[PDB]
Amino acid sequence: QAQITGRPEWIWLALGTALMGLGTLYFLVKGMGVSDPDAKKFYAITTLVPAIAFTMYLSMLLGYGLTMVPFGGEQNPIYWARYADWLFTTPLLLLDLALLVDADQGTILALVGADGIMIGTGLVGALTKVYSYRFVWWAISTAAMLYILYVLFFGFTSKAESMRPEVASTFKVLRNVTVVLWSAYPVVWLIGSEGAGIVPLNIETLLFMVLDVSAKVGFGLILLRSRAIFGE
Ligand SMILES: *C/C=C(C)/C=C/C=C(C)/C=C/C1=C(C)CCCC1(C)C
Repeated sequence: QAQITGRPEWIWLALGTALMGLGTLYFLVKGMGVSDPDAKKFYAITTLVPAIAFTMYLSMLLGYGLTMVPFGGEQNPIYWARYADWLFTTPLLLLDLALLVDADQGTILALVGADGIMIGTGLVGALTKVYSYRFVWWAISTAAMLYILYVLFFGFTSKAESMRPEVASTFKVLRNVTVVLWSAYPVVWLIGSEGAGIVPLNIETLLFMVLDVSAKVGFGLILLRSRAIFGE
């Protein structure tokens, strides 16, 4: 019965793998030249996030990143490999924006640590047997998310507006893309296999695939095609 997996969403997973991989190879066979030590950081950071995502999407495709969790009434398919990805992916995405706005080490740590809680709490939620409690973890995860998005929006903007026109402009486009994409994750989770079965794992997988590739490669293509602070 149970929210069928290991087979339907294979195309989505495979397609995720393809885009992440090509996006990786792209950022690689583009960062060939790049002298500027500042620009060097952005290329490095932004190339690892596709590579992490490639590794993890492969595991889901090949089955390894799938597991079964007892909840609600049945044997529920869960892709923990998402949290393995996101654990390192989402802090690096933050580090790009931190570096771009030259944020204080204080905020950076507060940020990365908070992101740590967001994903960790998410995984605890995803694997929690007791149905009712999954939403306790979702709420906490969403609090960690909205905190991060707050400092990005109401914080990092002001600091950005004081940099260079290019930096303020570039940060803002990214800030927009980030706030929007990130805010989708708790929604698609809550309606998906992982929470209330409004929407099947099949669509849950597809939504996350589109969101993920946008938040890795789409995000990266805004950044690595602009003036990356002093550098290019
Ligand atoms: C490339 C992947 C990205 C940018 C992933 C972002 C992930 C989040 C913003 C996750 C948020 C979550 C919630 C707020 C609730 C349920 C648990 C999470 C981790 C899925």
